[PDB]
Amino acid sequence: ILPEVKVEGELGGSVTIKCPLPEMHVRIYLCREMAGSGTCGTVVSTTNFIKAEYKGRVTLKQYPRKNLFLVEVTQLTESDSGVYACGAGMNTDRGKTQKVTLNVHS
Amino acid sequence: REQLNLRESATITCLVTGFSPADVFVQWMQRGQPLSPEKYVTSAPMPEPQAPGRYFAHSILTVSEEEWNTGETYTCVVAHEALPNRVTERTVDKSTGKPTLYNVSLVMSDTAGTCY
Amino acid sequence: REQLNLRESATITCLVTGFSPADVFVQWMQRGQPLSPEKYVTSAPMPEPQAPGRYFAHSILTVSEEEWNTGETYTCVVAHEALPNRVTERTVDKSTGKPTLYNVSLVMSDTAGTC
Amino acid sequence: LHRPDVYLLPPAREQLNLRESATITCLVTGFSPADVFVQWMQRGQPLSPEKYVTSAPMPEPQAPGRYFAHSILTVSEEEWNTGETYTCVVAHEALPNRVTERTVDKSTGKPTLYNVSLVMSDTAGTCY
Amino acid sequence: ERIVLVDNKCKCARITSRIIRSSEDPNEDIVERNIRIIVPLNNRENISDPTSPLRTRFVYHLSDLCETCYTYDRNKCYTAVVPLVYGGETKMVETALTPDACY
Ligand SMILES: *[C@@H]1O[C@H](CO)[C@@H](O[C@@H]2O[C@H](CO)[C@@H](O)[C@H](O)[C@H]2NC(C)=O)[C@H](O)[C@H]1NC(C)=O
Ligand SMILES: *[C@@H]1O[C@H](CO)[C@@H](O)[C@H](O)[C@H]1NC(C)=O
Ligand SMILES: *[C@@H]1O[C@H](CO)[C@@H](O)[C@H](O)[C@H]1NC(C)=O
Ligand SMILES: *[C@@H]1O[C@H](CO)[C@@H](O)[C@H](O)[C@H]1NC(C)=O
Repeated sequence: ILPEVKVEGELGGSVTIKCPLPEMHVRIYLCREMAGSGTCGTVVSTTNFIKAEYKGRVTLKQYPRKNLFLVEVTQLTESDSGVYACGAGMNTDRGKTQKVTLNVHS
Repeated sequence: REQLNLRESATITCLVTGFSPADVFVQWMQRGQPLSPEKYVTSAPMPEPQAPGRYFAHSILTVSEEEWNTGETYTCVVAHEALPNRVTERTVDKSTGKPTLYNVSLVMSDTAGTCY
Repeated sequence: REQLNLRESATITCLVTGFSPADVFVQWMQRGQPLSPEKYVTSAPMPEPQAPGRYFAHSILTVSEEEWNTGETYTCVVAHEALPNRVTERTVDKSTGKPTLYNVSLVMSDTAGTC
Repeated sequence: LHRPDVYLLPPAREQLNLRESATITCLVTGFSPADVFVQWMQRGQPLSPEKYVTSAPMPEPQAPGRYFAHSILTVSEEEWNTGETYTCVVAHEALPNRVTERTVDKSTGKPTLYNVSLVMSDTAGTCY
Repeated sequence: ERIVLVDNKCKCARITSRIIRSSEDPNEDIVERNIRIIVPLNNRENISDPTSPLRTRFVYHLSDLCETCYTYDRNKCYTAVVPLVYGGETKMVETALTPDACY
């Protein structure tokens, strides 16, 4: 198992998410896994991709020096809530490395 | 599946995708023996609407139905600068290409054993 | 179990413990009565570091695996002069433990699982 | 001249029904010529010699040149809720590493609830 | 809580164990043992040669786990050699059978 870091928002406007950056892997995603089936749907990932809904409010900045990657999301709405994950490899499910939760008190 | 219903000839494809820049090189061999360049056709790199500055290409090989139904194995080797080994390959046959049977022989023993 | 799976003669021990005064005559029999009792070896009584007035013993019986894994029980007997009938005996075998039920949970769904 | 084979056994199931104590037995066999002694350490700390009682080397029932010995130790019944694993050890000249630490714990032993959960998929080509 | 006895990656077997507390008593503390194998289904017989027939039989001697192999590992590269006839020059080249894990 791997950590279950949790973050909150304290009313909308901005939010910041951090996950560990593995080595020797080129793909990095933050799929939301908020589906009844459970199959995680990649939201924002490298190798060129993005979410039909999440556009212009999502960006990724990988930092090998700190062994971390940073994703910045502007504003906030009702849809982009729940939980989120992080990982690598070429299999969104079975390749996760964290389970973060997103909530807003607004 | 519908093509095999006709029991005439079978066509195997190989879709390379999302390589920048262009000029990928593709070849086909059957059970470890390379085939003639005239038995298959290769496309040319074309732009990718979904991905800016990305290219893709196709390749098809045609063989008789009997050959496909004799467990013969075919592979699609490709060569590109990005490839770490500069060469990679994928392989399929009758049993692996969307099969109609999953024959399995799961067998375990000494489940108790001595485990430490 | 590490002794059984290594293809070595299984050894069964009878831990006679707590008899006072120091006099005991352990015996090993199969199918009803003992056969060549020298087959096994036993030890003399010895003290304990606890309680005033106690003695313990031991016994080892060596049997091949093709017999231990297939039938018989090899009961042990203890002959102390304070027993209700002067004779007491215990017995073990392969199935002297617990049923140990299984809970097989085979899954053939390629969509969900694998975790 | 053969490797001294060694084994360890846990307390009896019916022994854990009077709530007084428990015994753990470490059996040492072989070691020709007979040169062994056992020291019962727990967590790397040797126990008092008054607890374990080694007796003597004894020839095996059929003894061309082989021998054997038995050594037990007494513990408290209420301490087995945590185990502590009560390690055993043997020493002999016919051993490449002259130590064969042997230890068991409540967890080690016979299982009473098997729970096999095998799964079948087509994306298991690589073990993540 | 659960300790791990086997973590084989070639057979994806994860043998573990746990003891569950009884109903407020130190007796009948039943022990457990969990086994989880994940069959590949789409892998070949000779995992490093993409010509051998498909893998039908799966034999699991649990004693050995606690050499023919079944699955790949997320931390290793598999390679092979193939003939290329570019310019009528048969030539052997190392091919990354499992790419993205050879970087
Ligand atoms: C599985 O495939 C491997 C690779 O072809 C076989 O081992 C190779 O054998 C050739 C000669 O036949 C050598 O040139 C290679 O060096 C070998 N590979 C390695 C990694 O040493 C192997 O024998 C095959 N197994 C079976 C059962 O056929
Ligand atoms: C299916 O498996 C059985 C053995 O379980 C074997 O006899 C049979 O040949 C297999 N089917 C095919 C098509 O190979
Ligand atoms: C049997 O397995 C199920 C899960 O498949 C579990 O809920 C149940 O506790 C198991 N039975 C026992 C007696 O442990
Ligand atoms: C048996 O295994 C399944 C799958 O891991 C698990 O859900 C269940 O709780 C287990 N049962 C017991 C009693 O541990």
